[PDB]
Amino acid sequence: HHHHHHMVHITLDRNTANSWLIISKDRRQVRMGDTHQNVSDNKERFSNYPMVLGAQRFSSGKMYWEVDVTQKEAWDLGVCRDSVQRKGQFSLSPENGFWTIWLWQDSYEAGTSPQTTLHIQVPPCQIGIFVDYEAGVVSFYNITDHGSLIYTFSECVFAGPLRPFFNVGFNYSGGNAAPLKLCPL
Ligand SMILES: Cc1ccc(NC(=O)c2cccc(F)c2)cc1O
Repeated sequence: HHHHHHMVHITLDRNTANSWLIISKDRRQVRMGDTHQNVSDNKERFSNYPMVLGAQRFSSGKMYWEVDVTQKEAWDLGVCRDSVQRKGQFSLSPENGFWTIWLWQDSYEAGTSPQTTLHIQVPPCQIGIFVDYEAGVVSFYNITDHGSLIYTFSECVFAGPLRPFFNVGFNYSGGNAAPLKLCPL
């Protein structure tokens, strides 16, 4: 792909983070803590899952960023509406305002309803995410495999401003402690 020139500098929004997440000083890395991180509760924080939003809001244009997922067993990545539900149980689906892929139990899937199997021969260490607001497109790329396409959501109905979306996953296994990192341009 040739989307690299739409690169945007994404930072994480502490106020949206689940209370167990640890966001780095530069707001470019996040990992699951082993305990509550001593923050107050608020209506923005994801309560049920280890999720956080980027600070940036997009309502037009073309945007590209990359995320490092090295040595994680489980994660969700993509974009979501600014107005997604924060509290309680929900599924990641376009009907609920999410355009995401994930890793879980050694398989990769797109967050359609129901979920779609992905075909990845080279497990990615970094994921590229491209959003074309006007076209209604969200695409995912395997940076480890020379930028190969993973999945395209098309005919997207964003229905509001979009925010970068992240889930570091639980760490019940002791094998999923590694961070998500926003990679440099
Ligand atoms: C299911 C659910 C609903 C609501 C809340 N949190 C609050 O309403 C809240 C707002 C301001 C200060 C505060 F401490 C809490 C957490 C939840 O998990």
